[PDB]
Amino acid sequence: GAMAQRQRALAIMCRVYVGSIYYELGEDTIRQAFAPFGPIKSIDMSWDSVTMKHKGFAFVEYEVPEAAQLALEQMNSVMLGGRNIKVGRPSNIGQAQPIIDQLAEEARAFNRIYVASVHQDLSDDDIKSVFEAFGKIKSCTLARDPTTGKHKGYGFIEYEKAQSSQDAVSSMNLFDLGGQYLRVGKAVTPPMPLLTPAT
Amino acid sequence: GAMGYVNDAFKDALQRARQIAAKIGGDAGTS
Repeated sequence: GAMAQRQRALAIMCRVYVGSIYYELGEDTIRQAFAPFGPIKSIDMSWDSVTMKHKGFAFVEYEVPEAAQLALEQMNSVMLGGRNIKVGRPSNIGQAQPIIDQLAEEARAFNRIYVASVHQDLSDDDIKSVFEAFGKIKSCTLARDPTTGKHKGYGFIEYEKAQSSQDAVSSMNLFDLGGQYLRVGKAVTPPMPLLTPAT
Repeated sequence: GAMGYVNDAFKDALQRARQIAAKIGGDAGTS
């Protein structure tokens, strides 16, 4: 089976479109701006001319669509500079909508919350401080990063109750770690390798 | 009080939260 897209819907959902790029920021800056969200897997960049004035557009692909979701929900709603960027491609929406709503509802069965903008040193049990002070958690693990050596700036925390999950989301954004406010959301696709057949 | 906008729970959270940041993230001296 050539061309491993593994459900084209999810493949694109993990990759956000960045339009209306400010000016003094490029792939160098955008990488870091969305770094607390998810690890940059690949970038479809449009460098125009040797001048490097990035005349065009860019695509930021993450390892997890949850980071892409937060990039859509928060980054497009909050001006990260003197210019608002357009995240995503409103074209195949509606067609892939039943899939999106399916994934969200399907991952909802695990009622796990998504923790991003996690401080690199601050560890899993540390993030537990805030989450477990509001409600109860059954599983807590920040994804380990092989190239960083410590852990990626995100993780998947699991509440036992859907009420407490919603309580956490409302306050966990404000989680200040050394000057940076955290960023929480939800799991949009089942972040577990429950794929028996590798088709 | 009101949930979602928790007053005590989230302050419990953050006393722990900067405690965890005090060891790793930003040393504030003692605590």
